[PDB]
Amino acid sequence: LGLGNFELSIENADLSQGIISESSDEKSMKTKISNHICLGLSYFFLNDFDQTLNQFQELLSISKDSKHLVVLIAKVLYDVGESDTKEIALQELTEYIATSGADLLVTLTIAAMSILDDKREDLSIILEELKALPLSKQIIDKHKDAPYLIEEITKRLYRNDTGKQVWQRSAYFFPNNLKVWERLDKNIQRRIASNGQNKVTAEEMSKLYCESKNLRSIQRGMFLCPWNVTAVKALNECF
Amino acid sequence: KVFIATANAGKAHDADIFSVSACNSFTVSCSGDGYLKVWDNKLLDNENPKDKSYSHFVHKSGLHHVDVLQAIERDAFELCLVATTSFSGDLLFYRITREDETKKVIFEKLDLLDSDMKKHSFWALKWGASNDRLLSHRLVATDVKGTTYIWKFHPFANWSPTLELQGTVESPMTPSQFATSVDISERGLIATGFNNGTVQISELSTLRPLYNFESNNSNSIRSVKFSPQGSLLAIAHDSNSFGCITLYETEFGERIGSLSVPTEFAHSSWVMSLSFNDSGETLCSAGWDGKLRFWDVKTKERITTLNMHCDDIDILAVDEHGDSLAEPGVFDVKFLKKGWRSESLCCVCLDRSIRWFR
Amino acid sequence: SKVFIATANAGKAHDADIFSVSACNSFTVSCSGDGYLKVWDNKLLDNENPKDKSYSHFVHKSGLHHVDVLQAIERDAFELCLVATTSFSGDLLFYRITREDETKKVIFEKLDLLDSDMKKHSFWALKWGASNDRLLSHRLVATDVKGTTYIWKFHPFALNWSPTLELQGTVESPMTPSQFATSVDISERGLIATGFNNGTVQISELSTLRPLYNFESQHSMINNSNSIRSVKFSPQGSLLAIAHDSNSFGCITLYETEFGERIGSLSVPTHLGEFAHSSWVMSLSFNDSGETLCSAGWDGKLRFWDVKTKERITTLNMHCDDIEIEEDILAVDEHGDSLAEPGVFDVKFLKKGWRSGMGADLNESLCCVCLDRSIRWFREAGGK
Amino acid sequence: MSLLEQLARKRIVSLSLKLSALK
Amino acid sequence: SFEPEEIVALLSVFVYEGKTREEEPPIVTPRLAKGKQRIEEIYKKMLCVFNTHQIPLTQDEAEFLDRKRFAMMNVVYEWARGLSFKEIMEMSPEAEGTV
Repeated sequence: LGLGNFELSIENADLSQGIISESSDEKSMKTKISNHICLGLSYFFLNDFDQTLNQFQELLSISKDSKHLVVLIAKVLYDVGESDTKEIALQELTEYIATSGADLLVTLTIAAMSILDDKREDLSIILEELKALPLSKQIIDKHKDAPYLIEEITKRLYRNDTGKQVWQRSAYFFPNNLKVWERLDKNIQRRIASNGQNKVTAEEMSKLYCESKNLRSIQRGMFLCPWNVTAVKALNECF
Repeated sequence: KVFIATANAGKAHDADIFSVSACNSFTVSCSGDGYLKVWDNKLLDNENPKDKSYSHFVHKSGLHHVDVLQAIERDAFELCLVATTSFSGDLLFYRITREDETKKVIFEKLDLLDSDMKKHSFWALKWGASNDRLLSHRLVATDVKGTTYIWKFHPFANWSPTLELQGTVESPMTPSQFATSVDISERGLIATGFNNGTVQISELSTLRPLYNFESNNSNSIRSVKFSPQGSLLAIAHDSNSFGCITLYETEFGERIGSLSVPTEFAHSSWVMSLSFNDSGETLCSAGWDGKLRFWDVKTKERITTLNMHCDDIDILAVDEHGDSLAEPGVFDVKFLKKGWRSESLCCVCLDRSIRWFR
Repeated sequence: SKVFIATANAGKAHDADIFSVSACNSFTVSCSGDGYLKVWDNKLLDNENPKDKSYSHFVHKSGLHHVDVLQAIERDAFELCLVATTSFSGDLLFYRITREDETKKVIFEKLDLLDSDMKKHSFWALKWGASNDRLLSHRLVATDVKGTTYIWKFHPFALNWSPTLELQGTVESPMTPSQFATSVDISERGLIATGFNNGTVQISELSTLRPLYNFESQHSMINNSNSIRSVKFSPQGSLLAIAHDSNSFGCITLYETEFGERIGSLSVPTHLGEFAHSSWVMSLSFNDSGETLCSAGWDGKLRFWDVKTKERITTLNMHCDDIEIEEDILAVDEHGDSLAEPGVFDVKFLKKGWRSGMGADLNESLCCVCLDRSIRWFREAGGK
Repeated sequence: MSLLEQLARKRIVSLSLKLSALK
Repeated sequence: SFEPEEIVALLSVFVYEGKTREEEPPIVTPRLAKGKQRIEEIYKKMLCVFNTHQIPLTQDEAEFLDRKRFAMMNVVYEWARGLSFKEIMEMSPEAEGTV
């Protein structure tokens, strides 16, 4: 499944499921769950037999209930595209939220689904929800997915309202975050990652060099990552 | 003790308020929308505060820092200068002058930075007044790379202000960290705060560091305030979604203790701002939990605790997960000395409103 | 190699970033992003500014980022010196360096060796392969953006001067789809090594042009980091040093080329894991004996390693205030950013007797180019 | 085909060869 | 719990003769003071052990705690941090050769 051989993955999963089905022990449940995940994902990715994938993921949901598992099942069902599949995904996500409480990942996934489904009432409810997260739920969100979602929801409901205030607040709380300074000032972002305050990759650093729109910096950023498209395109666009 | 509200102006700004400072003549406020407002300290008791508010547009990126310096120069030359910092990283020194024709104000932008000092980016600053120690005023400013700068302000050379750069002090650590808070003292000491959790102390005369103290996860220095008269320093730590305060003694570099309330933590949420009074016995504390806590430095015990979510009037109450039970509150608080309003208490809150206490 | 003493330097030598440096017995060559090519005389006298004995020529408006020089005595008395450069646009240019009889000034002569069909490609890396008893003809190897490696043979004569480049063949990328070929090298024993942006190195035989090995140096394939920046062969041994990224860290791995097995890696404690430099390793260089390796780091340090014991020996720090003439010191860049610890772009070991001057006559030398637009020379203490 | 695989479905060297050849 | 700079600054007590004539400045970090206390306690215990068995001590061993041997900890700590030699000499209580 990791390599991409869906047929062999399905064959081996079927063989493993057949070899041990009536067993009841500690080492059998893990294999059963793994085989169900492999079968469902392998069918969905290439076989296009969405009915078999739906049956296997329904069996998996009957057999277990965990945050990551239900989120993955919901994303697969949403990717299927069927109205019944989307309804089942939303229903089981809400059921998990009711059963186990509130978590940032499930809320973010629900917000993304609503934004992609254009539900105005749900969008407003989530915007009320996302803008009042506790500090524990903001220290964990190191990539500031929540502020991006707030900006996206705000600009899609109030014409062209400026949602930079969440970025300003996040920068006030987290002045040493690489993500927050992207929307405010690229100079500060380039300076902060420049000398080892934060750990930045070669592609990101090359992107920072080219964004200063200067011949010397563009040459530097193209020397760092010659396979970057933006760097070569900017160097061509210079002269 | 007991604090009584005097004035309350609501919806003062459209963007949130990050810092407030005041002088003996007016109270100046800064918000993220780019407008710098001033409130009249001396006003009639029976009149709305909004009636005497003067606004001025500053910058588009947005402001989060402001400090006002007031002094009497040679003869009767009144001096009122204001400095502030925008989210882009610019220092914006402004002069305030009052028009006697109709009690107006003159927002006058002033430029005091050369072409090379204009290429930096600043976060925190604080004016230094002139005490009996030395005649000249001073100014300190932090940086996104951790560096701190110190000018000597010469107001005359007629009215010809200039800035003379005495020197710079770098960050204690390598690789550097973002400098978050800075402070200056009347005895000649400079303190700087960092998001790592490290506080460094230097002195004005020699520009060498003297002391150095140390503390998902978050331990960031929010506030640093020296004592008005004595040898003491208050530090605002961050715990995992909690607030802490720690006392230190100067000239020895030892630790006195920590302020706490029964559940050591001081506030349920983060602690933002600190402020000493004129003599130096009571310490007020602004928190992100929405409550103000006044402390006695001598006995290290809480004196009172204000709740501004409900006007009518303690234990750290947390839920089953470890989160505060109170909604987010105040960004900044301030003390005003005697004879500034008719001690005071300026408070700018998350509700985009400003409140006063006496 | 334990003690290194600075002998000469030249701040603000170029107008833009100096991306590569190369040396020969007579002079040292630098290429920059401003499109110039500078020749620095190696035989300096006492009390002589390096910039006094320097000559510059303009090549391409788009700038240059690779350079290599080939010097040899082709006949009883004939001497040829060739400089090959590649530009940001992807052009391969050749120049013949000669000196005047009276003024002793350097003259630049452009050469045309590539055919029209060969000029349609975009080359990135290049390397001169001199004659080392493996075959009587010099070799040139280059890579392109499509991942292909090209091999040529240079014929100076057709004594009559008539240079000609003859294509031997091409070697394609080992993986489908093709990747970017970032670095290339050629050894004295007749081997070619190519690095790729995914972390894969391929080794092929010079004579028959067929692949031999394909080893993968990635620590983990969770993310698409860890490209190869420099591949270098040991001067005499069967050893190949690889410089590769690791998600904001710099790593060096050693392989042996007889069977292609992993030997080890070089690492030091830095502010855990197995990393050689804090930021990135941009260049590598072996000394004459092949016992010491020098790595140029983006963090602004030159580190020297013992090959046999895989342990660090010494570290050299680079500062913008090391420039002798204080008027040539570049403290801040065009955006006001600090350059107190500038990163190193390239490093090169100079053979004994190549570079003369303040006591450097009987020991090995060293040259490096940094981010402050400066070129610096060092010498190893003692003699040999 | 393998014996173990057949059983599962139902429920659902070099040096020696060279030595002999050389002799 | 110590940092490399703190450990390298603390070990300077074993190499500094301590025969200066100036008042020591306050310590720079609390951990340095804690390590100083620990070293002093260990040395007092060792002196007790030596005097129990009546061993003749040298001049440096007898007056280890009577001299200012901790007066260079700040200088070494600041050198390890990365300060320039001019500032180090400005804040030092000795000459260049001693440092």
